[PDB]
Amino acid sequence: DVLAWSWGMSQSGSMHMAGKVNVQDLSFTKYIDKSTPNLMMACSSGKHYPQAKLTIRKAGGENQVEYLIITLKEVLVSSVSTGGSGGEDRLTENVTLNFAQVQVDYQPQKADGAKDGGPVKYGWNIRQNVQA
Amino acid sequence: QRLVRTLCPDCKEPYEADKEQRKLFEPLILYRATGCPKCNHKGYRGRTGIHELLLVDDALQELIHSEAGEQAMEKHIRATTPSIRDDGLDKVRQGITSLEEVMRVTAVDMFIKIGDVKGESKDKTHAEEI
Repeated sequence: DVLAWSWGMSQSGSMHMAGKVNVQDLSFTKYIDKSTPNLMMACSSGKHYPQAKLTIRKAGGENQVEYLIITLKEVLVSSVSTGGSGGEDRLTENVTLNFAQVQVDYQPQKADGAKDGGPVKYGWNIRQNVQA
Repeated sequence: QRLVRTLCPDCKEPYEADKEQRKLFEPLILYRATGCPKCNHKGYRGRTGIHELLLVDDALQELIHSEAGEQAMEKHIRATTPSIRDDGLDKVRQGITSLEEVMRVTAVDMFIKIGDVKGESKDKTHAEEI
């Protein structure tokens, strides 16, 4: 269960005169659950997973539209930051993810809520620095 | 619900709408009343209904309970349900009733357009922008 997330990229090229893209690691917040030790093991050992898929979905339930799906391939666990306080009932932790490739699929919707056409795709191989 | 007189199909006049008329709703032709022997001698014969179906869902059940108000409730209603006028204007496009008949019974905004990339703006002028 993802409580929050943050991810970005930056282009060094300028129009005042080429550059290169710098894709950041995908950070996300989560509760301390049964996956916590496995992510710490992956971060410590440095063994990457074949795929990691972040899924965002509209408010309502399971039948609502998954309007943003970020798929990652060859994914390391770059860092794990955990902790807690005396007032919290459920403790949380931040986890960052380094990856070779990335695929973002946004699904547009109409006013009523139905899917407006197909999903708009963005794919990029960061390792080879090309489109995917 | 409102009723609107139906333009007689034998004698109605096609005309391109002006700017103020086009703002209500690429040759957009509407139709005018006129008058004639079946038309006898007005621009209409018969009628049809135009509607606006408010459907009370989970969001509207709160607004009624907590007393948000007509305005706040009207704002959420326009997000989901089409208006009375919009249902009438669709029939004007189809060529059933006139625009005269539908009307009688009836913080800074910021947008950006990057090349030919389409966004999701609901604005009338700045449509499909970011």
